[PDB]
Amino acid sequence: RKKKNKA
Amino acid sequence: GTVNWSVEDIVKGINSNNLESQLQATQAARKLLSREKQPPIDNIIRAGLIPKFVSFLGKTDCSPIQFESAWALTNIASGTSEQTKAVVDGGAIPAFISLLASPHAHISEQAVWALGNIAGDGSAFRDLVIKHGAIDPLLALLAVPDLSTLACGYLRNLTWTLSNLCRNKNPAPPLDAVEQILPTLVRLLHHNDPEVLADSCWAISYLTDGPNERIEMVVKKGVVPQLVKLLGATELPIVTPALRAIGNIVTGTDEQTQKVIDAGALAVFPSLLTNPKTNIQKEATWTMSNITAGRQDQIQQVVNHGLVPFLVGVLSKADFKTQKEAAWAITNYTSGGTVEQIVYLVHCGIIEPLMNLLSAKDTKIIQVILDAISNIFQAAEKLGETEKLSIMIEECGGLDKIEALQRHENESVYKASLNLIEKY
Repeated sequence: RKKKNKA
Repeated sequence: GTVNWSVEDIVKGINSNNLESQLQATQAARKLLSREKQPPIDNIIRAGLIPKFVSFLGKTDCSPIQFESAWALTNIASGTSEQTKAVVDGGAIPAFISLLASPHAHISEQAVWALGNIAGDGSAFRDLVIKHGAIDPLLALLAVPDLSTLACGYLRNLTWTLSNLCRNKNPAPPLDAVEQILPTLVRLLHHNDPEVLADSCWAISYLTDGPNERIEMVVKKGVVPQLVKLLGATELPIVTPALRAIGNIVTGTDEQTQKVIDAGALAVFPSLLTNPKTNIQKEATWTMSNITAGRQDQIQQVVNHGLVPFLVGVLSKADFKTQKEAAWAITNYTSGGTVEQIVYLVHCGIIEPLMNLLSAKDTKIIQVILDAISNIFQAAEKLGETEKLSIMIEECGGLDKIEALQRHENESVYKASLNLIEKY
């Protein structure tokens, strides 16, 4: 939601 | 090649001063940090690697290490508040802002993403990102004649990061930052990509979640009709933030609510008030409750759009939170409405579901329903039709529940119930 991991 | 390195080997590579060795180890760290099962963020932090990644951000002469360290730091900053803080403490913010203008699109996209994570931590880091001057280069990335020429992932990431700059309260974002961002937001709200639309509506919903002056900043840009259009969309990730924005807007003045009505919003509510997703129904009913707290002409437009039977329906059968919002809508209606409007509400069948809700274990909804019924009784007094209403209440089992509410824990509940049976 607020933060996004880049996989 | 660079797959499943140990943190020890990564440290050994980064602490050589062979630039290629450092790049290899940095990519190994990036791959470690981009695995789905428990990426060892805290191990990377404890090894002291963040200042090295941050310094790699400035190596203009070797674009790959810029990219790999930007990605690694992005994933560290995506974690807990303490992990994001470790990224910020390393001086990452100005270095990422510097990368925003890089000639390599994947590098500047990575910087956009990282700044999105940092700003998304909360108000303090959001405002710190703003103070370091991120807004101008971010918006400059979108200063093109047609947004469709930008890569879709790039545009989505920019929209998401802008929405995070629009997010959070206590305090809300700085007024001048909101003013600077809003025109680009308005343009993104007209783009054709569903994810861009969803994140733009989210940004607008954040900006309208506050006092009437914030709502006014948004409403003056003329976005309400586009919000209504998106309220009619088929994609739930678009309808949800669009509906939240519309509800926020109708928490404002009667004139802002009127702008929502003029744009045609009420014609969407037959669908929204029967929507199979519980949260849509709840938020649509809350929006309706804030519309029925408006003027009598606005209540009348609610009537004309045929929405009172839908309120009766939601009161009769819905998730309990939605039913509470419906009770609020009814009490607002009865407190603000004319006598003929309250008569019409009774003729649509509000009394029996209103009574049935009096057997709930929620004290606030009991108070709300009792206030609504006393308002209805007041209108009936003006018409001299009070005992027809009392017979209607008694034939559906309402008098039993109101009389039982006399022996109730809450003092206000007992007082209102005793008043009702003493008077009628």
